[PDB]
This record gives sequence, C-alpha cells and structure tokens, in this order.
Amino acid sequence: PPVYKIALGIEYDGSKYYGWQRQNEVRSVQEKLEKALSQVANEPITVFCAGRTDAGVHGTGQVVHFETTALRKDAAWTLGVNANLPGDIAVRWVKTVPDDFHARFSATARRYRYIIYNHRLRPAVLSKGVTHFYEPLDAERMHRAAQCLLGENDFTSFRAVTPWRNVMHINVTRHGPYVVVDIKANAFVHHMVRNIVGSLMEVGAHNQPESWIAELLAAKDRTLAAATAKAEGLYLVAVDYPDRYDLPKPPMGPLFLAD
Amino acid sequence: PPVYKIALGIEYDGSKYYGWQRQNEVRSVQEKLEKALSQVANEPITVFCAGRTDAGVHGTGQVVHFETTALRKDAAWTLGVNANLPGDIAVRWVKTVPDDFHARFSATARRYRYIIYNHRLRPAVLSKGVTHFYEPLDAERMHRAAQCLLGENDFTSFRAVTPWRNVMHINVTRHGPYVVVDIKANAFVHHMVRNIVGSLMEVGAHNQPESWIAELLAAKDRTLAAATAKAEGLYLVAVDYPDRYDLPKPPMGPLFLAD
RNA sequence: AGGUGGUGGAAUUGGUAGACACGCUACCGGUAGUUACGGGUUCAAGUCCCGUCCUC
RNA sequence: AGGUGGUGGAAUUGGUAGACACGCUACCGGUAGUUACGGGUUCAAGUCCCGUCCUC
Ligand SMILES: [K+]
Ligand SMILES: [K+]
Ligand SMILES: [K+]
Ligand SMILES: [K+]
Repeated sequence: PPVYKIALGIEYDGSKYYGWQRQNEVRSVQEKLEKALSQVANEPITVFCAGRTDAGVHGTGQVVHFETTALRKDAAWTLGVNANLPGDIAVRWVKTVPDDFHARFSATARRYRYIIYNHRLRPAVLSKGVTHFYEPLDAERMHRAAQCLLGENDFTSFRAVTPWRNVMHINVTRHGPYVVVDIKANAFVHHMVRNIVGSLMEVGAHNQPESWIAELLAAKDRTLAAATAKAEGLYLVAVDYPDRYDLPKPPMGPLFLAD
Repeated sequence: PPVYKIALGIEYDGSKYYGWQRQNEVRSVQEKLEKALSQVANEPITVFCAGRTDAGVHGTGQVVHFETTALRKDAAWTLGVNANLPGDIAVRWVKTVPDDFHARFSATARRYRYIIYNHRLRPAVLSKGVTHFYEPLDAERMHRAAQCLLGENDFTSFRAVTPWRNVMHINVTRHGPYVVVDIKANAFVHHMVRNIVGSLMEVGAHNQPESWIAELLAAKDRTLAAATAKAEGLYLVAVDYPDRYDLPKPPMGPLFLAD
C-alpha cells in the first residue's frame, strides 16, 4: 500500500466549538474535520495541525496534514471535504505534499491578527469573532510603542506563568473603527499574543505610558502587565513555510482586511 | 403625560432570526428589540422601523423610532437597550427626535450593500452573512454594465411579479476576493436589489452580454432576467434623511468595508 | 476607608457580576464538582439611601 | 433526445437535491400542510453502467 501525505489549508470561524484538539465529551474543530475528512477514505484519519489554537480562536490560515492509502483527484480533498463540513469549517486548498514535510514541525513561523471594535457600543455584526473595546483607542500609539518587541527580548513577561521567541514584525493599525494587530514571531509562548494586546491595548487608551512597552518587557514579569486580551478576536491568518514544499497560499483575511 | 418620540440607529446581523416583522409563533428582530426596548419603560412599546427587511437580511443602518411617556438620560436607550439585547442586535445611537418625524415616512432614500466571496470554495468566516459565488467574476464589468439603471427606467423587470423608482447611484467593486455592491435608489420594488444582483452577477461571470443590463431593463420583464440573488448578503447600511432632523450617522459597514 | 466564588482581583465608574488570571477532588487538554445580613428608591442595583453584624 | 415536490425550473457540469421563482387547504407577513421502477460501481450518485416501465 502507498500512503499519501497531503497537507491542506483549512479555514475556520471559531466562536462555537471549544477549540482545536478533541477529547470525548463535547465538540472541536479537529473532531469535525477529522471525521468528515476521514469519512472520505473509509480509513479512519487523524490530522496533524500546525497550531493547536484554542477556544474562541479563529483561523483563516491554519494548515493541517495527514497520510492515507486512499487516492483522490484534488476534489474530495477540496470540494468534497467542506461539503461534509459544517459551514464554519472550510478547506481552502490542498497539496500533494512530500513525506519529509510536517505541519507543526516543518513550520518556520506564525502570524496572528487581532481585531477590535471601538464604538463604546457592542457590535451586532456577529459577537463571537471580534471583542469590542470601550474607552477610545490610539493606533498611532498602539503600534508606536509595540514596535520594539521585534528585538527579541525575554517575553517571560507575557508568558502566562524558553521565553526567548523571535519577533519579526509587529503592526497595529485602524482599518476603520476597528483596530487591527498583526505579528509574525518565529515562535510563541502561552497566549502572549493575547497578553500582549491587553498590555498594548492599555497603552492604546492611555492609562499607561507610551514607553511602558519596554518597561515590562525588560521588567521580565507577567504578574505586572495588563490583563490577557479577551479572545473572540484572534486570527491565525497563515503559517510560514519553506519553498521546497511550495504550498498554495492565498489572501489571509480575516475579511476584506487585505493581506 | 408627555409622550417622547425618539428614533434610534439599530444594528443587526440577520442570519438567525426570521426577519424584521413579528407574528406569534417564532422569533424576529422587532420582537427582540420591541421587548427589550419596552422592558425599559414598563409601558409596552411598539417600534416603527424604516425598512421591513426580511429573512437572512442584514442591517447596519436600519433606523427605528417610537414614542413613550417614560424618560431617560440617553443611556437606557443606548447602553441599556442592547444590554437587554441578544448579541446580534445592537443599538448604535439615539436622538430625541421631533414629533413631526417619521422613520418609514420621513425617510427620503435608502442604501443597500451586497457582499460576495469568490474562492470557488465556501467560506468559513461565518456562512449566513455573505453568500459565495463559484465561477470567477468580473468587477470592471459588473459595475461597468449596471451603471445605467441610474437613469430611472421601468424596473418592472426586477419587481418579483409604481415600477418607477429613482436610482441615484450604483457601484460594484472588489474590495478583496469579495465583490461589493451598493445602491442608493429613492425607493425600492420587491427584492429588486436582489433580482438586480443575480441579473448582474450573471454579467459578472459572463454567460450574458455586457450590454444586457439595458436589454431587460428596457425589455421591461421579470420572467426574463437572472435568478434572484441568494440572500445572506444584503446590508442596509443607512437610510437617508433631511437635515432638519439631524440624525447622528456613523460608518456604514458592514465591516472595515469603508463607507 | 472598606467588605465580592477555595485566595488574589476586577466590573462601558447605576447595567447577562464574578473578567482575567489562580488552588486543591474527580474524571477518558477538557467537563463537572469545593456581590456580609434586612429592607428601600429605580424599568435595573457589586456599585444609590435606611439599617443590623463585621473589619486594618 | 430525455423523464425531478400541485406546475414551470434548476443542481461549484459525480457532492446537505429540490435554488430561485410559483398554485390552490388552513391558521394569529408567516408556520404548517397537498430525483420513473430494480439493481450495480464509488468513500458519495439528480447526474455513471445493467436493466424493467414510460415519453414528443
Ligand atoms: K456613567
Ligand atoms: K479512578
Ligand atoms: K468537475
Ligand atoms: K377558521
């Protein structure tokens, strides 16, 4: 028998499942995906995702892979799949990927995106999927201050307690009344991202200094900075890989929000 | 007793209710809004909305009004309300509006917005709320051809069978992989909007002539043009009013999608 | 000057209260389990008045 | 050349089938109610093969 390895770019609005990973009781993405996906090969399939993203967390670039003895025409895998998939999980693309690949492992670096309302007045354009902030923010600052964590420092101050991850780019802008964050750090420590935002969103609305970003970073402490950033607003928009593999990689959303 | 009239800009993701208007059995916006809203004055309230928008139809500018003998500090009306409101209905603003006002009636002209995916691959960034199209579209055209219904003609060709409504602006663009439509016609005939899109979306993917827009318009027939446009993708982003009244009017979404 | 779940610690500074972190018991990363009292005003009270009983 | 709910009329041209329109019975704008047959291949068949029985 020939086992075929193929990773696929899946896309999923969180909001309603309890995160990625399984565990007999409730319901997860993987659960959903695993099942459907495997139903289409009669050989019970198990997926290997590249970012065990948890509850109320969205993805639009999450990519997974797996092996099988079954064979398709790139269709069951694309069109097929999300057909047996609940309208909040989709496939985006597929690729006959070389055995030496790994999703979690071949991975080289990630990129998340944080969204936020600001009207002072909870949105209705779907709750779960944005988190809105009250008191008025300041982009110029948000981004202004954050832009220095790219150094590389001890993020031990943002790990919910190797605290040496490498940041490549920060970026905090206000496309509309929303403010949008994005980062492409080599790797990530627990939440972080999230504890970053809070501890950055704080600076946004003032209440804290502009320079303060460098304080707690250097300070090197979690039990100092701002509260972890809600949840319903994270967007894993794509994980970076090597070009040997050559994945298909399209617009990372989460919506019009251009790459 | 002094009855107070006040209209308020409400915002609502459709998707899950069965439209605006009530009727003992199921569940509607108005139902939701009516209730909550009225709970906050102990005088059973009835709303008067300015666009009885139906099932799976979104609003982000829908505005309603009503009268009451109760009195507030602009808070129960804003913050209060959507607190007693399900996360898919929000208030956006309120205004102590002059008795001579009317929501449906004082209205002068409307503006809808249509969204669409195009990946060939159903999105997961919430279904209900977008409708995605298969075969690849053409904005340059979409908008190119539509731009002539602003004349005013017999739309009797788009009324699901006075078929003389006045169009002020059409507009069909591709902010991202989405294509986005918007129109500000004085008034509207049954669906229309919707039957327009289909009969315009057709031109988008070809299958029909570029000039064809003027054909059926002049043709003056419904049982000729393309199928009515899905549903889960309409966005009543604001209704235009007179400046005597002076409403507060903020960004019309539906998201970052800038005014 | 105040008092919130097994603690710390918050509440668009009248609005689904317990966010966010944290601790031990289970159980195949989860899910379960282990607003001081009495009134009052208001459409609503952790937050506002009258009180009893606490507290550095 | 084909055959789909009370009809017309479609199905990312193997994928939750009945979209979109339309007709009469109720009932305080709604909600209810009034894939030709037998097999086969495939993980899946309105759509693909073998068939019976229809059809301009
Ligand atoms: K206040
Ligand atoms: K045991
Ligand atoms: K095909
Ligand atoms: K009767």
